[PDB]
Amino acid sequence: ETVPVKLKPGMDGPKVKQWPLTEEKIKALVEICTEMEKEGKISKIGPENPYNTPVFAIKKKDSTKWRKLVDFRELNKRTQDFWHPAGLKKKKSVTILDVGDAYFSVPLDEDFRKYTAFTIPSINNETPGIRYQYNVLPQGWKGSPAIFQSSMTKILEPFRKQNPDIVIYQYMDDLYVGSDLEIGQHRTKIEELRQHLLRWGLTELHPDKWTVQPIVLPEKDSWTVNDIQKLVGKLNWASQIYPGIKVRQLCKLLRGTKALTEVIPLTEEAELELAENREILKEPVHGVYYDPSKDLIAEIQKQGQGQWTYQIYQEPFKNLKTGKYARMRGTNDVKQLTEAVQKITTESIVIWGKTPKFKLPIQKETWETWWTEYWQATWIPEWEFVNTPPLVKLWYQ
Amino acid sequence: ISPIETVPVKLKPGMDGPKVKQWPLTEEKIKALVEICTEMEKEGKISKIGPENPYNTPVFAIKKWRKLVDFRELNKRTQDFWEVQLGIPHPAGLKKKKSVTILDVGDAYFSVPLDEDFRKYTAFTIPSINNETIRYQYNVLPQGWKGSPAIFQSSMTKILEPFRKQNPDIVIYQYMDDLYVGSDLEIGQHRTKIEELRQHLLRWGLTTPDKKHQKEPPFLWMGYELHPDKWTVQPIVLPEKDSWTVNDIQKLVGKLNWASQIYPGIKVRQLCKLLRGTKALTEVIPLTEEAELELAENREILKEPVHGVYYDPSKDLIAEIQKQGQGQWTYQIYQEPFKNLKTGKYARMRGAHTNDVKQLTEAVQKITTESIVIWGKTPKFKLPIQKETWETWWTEYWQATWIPEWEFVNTPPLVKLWYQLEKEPIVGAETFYVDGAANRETKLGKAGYVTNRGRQKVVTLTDTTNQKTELQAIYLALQDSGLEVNIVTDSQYALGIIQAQPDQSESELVNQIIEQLIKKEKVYLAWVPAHKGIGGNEQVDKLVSA
Ligand SMILES: Cc1ccnc2c1NC(=O)c1cccnc1N2C1CC1
Repeated sequence: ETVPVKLKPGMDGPKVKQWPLTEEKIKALVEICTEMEKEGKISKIGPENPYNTPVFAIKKKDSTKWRKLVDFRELNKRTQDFWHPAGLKKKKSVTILDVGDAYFSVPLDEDFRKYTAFTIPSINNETPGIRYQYNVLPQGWKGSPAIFQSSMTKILEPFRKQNPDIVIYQYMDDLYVGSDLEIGQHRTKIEELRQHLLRWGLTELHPDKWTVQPIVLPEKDSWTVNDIQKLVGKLNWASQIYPGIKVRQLCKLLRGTKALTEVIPLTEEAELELAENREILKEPVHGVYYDPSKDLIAEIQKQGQGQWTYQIYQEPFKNLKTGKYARMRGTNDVKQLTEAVQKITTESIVIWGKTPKFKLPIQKETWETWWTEYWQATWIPEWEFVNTPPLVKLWYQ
Repeated sequence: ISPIETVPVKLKPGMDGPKVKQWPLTEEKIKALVEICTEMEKEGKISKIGPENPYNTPVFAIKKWRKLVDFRELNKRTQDFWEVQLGIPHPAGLKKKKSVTILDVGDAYFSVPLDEDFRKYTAFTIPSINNETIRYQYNVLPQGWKGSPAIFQSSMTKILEPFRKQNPDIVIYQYMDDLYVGSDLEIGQHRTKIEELRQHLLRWGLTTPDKKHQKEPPFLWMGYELHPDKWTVQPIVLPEKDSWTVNDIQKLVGKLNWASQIYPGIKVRQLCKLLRGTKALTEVIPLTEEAELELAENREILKEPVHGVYYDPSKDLIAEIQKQGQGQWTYQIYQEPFKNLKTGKYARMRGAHTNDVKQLTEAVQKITTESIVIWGKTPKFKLPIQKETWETWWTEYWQATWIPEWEFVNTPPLVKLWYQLEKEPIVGAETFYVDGAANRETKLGKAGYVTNRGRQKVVTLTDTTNQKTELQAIYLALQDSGLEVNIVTDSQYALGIIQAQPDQSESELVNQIIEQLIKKEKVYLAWVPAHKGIGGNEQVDKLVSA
């Protein structure tokens, strides 16, 4: 059986070029692909198939063996459309599972295969690339999870009737399961699900912890002109989100062309102004509601010393969530940045069940040379490169 | 000819290739084509058609006579195929062999069968003075058709496939109608393998030159001389004329530019000067004295021979870099001291605002990607920078930046941080509150400042903007100021640019500031929002708006 799939009207197959790969990787591909070839998963293609999609190799979490990874972003975006339990987000713990394996079992409408074409490069172009196209449902294709939904639910009902207290959500090649249970029973019971899943062909987050973090203002024994200026700056910005924020009293303390280091005693009025503002900030600005008809946006700023702040939002200054990320043991802005995006995407997946478009503070060249080297998810969000304003950073500190 | 499974071809969806009429030719050609064609007709190449064919491409006859056909039309209505790798092997990434033969198949396209189904579409015609009636169509890949290259290579790849699995000690390169074959076998063994190869191909209909007709090493490659164990940089000759047109000069530069990578010390600054304001390619420009000079110095340099070794997978790849001037970098990649695999030069990237550390970072990113392609590896770098400076730069810069494994090399001129901004205000140091503004309809602007010690100054500008004026103020401040300053501005723009400590730019203005900046002994720059009752700022806000 094969449900015919089609590209969005008037759209044509992807013709994305293959970035170069490390020796190590390439080999693993050649290795992996001969395997999938023998098993029929994929077949070699000719010069008449002009389409092409990028592929690479990764090692998810603690693994010596490589995993083939194909970047179907363009294909997905060109594939027709097909067709979220808030419960998920509101859980104690949530676990992710990799059901990509499941897709192999299903054949792909032969008429669509051509588009799935890809290439195993060679060093120094010394060799003609190894061209392939899938014969089954490929992992990463927005279309796979879909055509597989039917069989998915089936295999799921059981665990969903046995344990109708947990929530199982599927995104691409991932399965998200959440239970307010306790860990011991959680790590052991999840096992129960992978057991049930295993008799077919397959093989630790805390949502109640994600929110819109509070802006904190500096408190100091004494205040210099400089100190006060920087304060007013932050406050002034913050007034865009909280029009309740006032700076009159403080501005006054400044009236005059004094030295920058001059110490200024605060007025009872100014101290009130601060008091009042501190309070206006003890909570996230009212009326911030997520909109599904709109795109999620995740902005990240580099704070230095391995720290990174980020905000998820659809409309400017109306954050749905804001956060920070410290650094993973083992001096690499790119590993950190990559790790961050993955964290923020997963987190975005949980809550709204969709990936955010990233605005990365890095140069295209830099990011493209290495991100694939620390990537570890089965999915890939969208991203663009920017230049962090000097301000935006001081503010989220 | 050849018996390989033909490739399924189809015309771009919808499109179809109907008719570009025939170009009536003289009688000497109408028959000089009638001849050559009867030929191919027998060889099976072309097939006398007409039964049912509305399509047609025009034939031409060029000075021997020889025939040419215009599929120019046919092509644009032909589906697109999988591109012919235009990414190509660079000498520096080859593994030394004991021998390397080259087999020029020559007559190939005409050996590979055409997708029968599609042949009709190839129909073309031969004139006849009195047009009283010659219709043909190709049965094999047509010399000039869109898909001939892809369709051929692919067949090629399929024909070697066995052979290679059978002969892993042998290595084959397919380029155009060419095949480079090298190995580690002995002089006779290889010879014999070639022969095997040769006939194997004929077992498939692909003719190739024998041993007493094949070309001999070294082989010319995108500028190099390839010997199976080493390569030499083709000698580069520069003409000596009394007549140097613009054209002559450009091409020279073009040539010298290429040599800039292999050869050390090449210059074109003064030759380049000679094009300034040129009115025509055919124009003649007398070479200045300095020109007649570097050109000579370049000839001396160009005589030197550049020898090079290949890649040994059992040795470290190492890339060392040098700062040959601002924005200008030189690099050499070797495995054994002085035995270079590859060398190159990256020219001054002249943008809005950077610095060496940043520049160095991109140079490094560039070599890495080059390397991942050439060798599928990343060299261990040796950079003219101290881990401390890099540690200072990254640890404090706003953008994700990375440098793969590397090692400091104390080979000046070193890349450093020309200046650093204080992290806190400076005590006793004067304090300049600067500002500037410009109208959105006159582009008339005012820039100036007001400071604690009473000192001040305003100035008028014409044809400027908000950002140019704001910068202007900071400059003034940096001038009428002592060796330690505190500067407070309201321009997020000015700030950011400076917050990133630039040391090179294409703005005369910025450059000047930079200079000023490097001069000072202690600088702290600060920012305060625009139009508020913020001391000092509300003051200048009054002077730059009168
Ligand atoms: C032009 C070219 C491109 C790619 N590889 C090669 C060649 N030609 C050679 O002569 C050559 C020289 C040294 C090592 N490999 C070489 N060969 C390989 C085939 C033995």
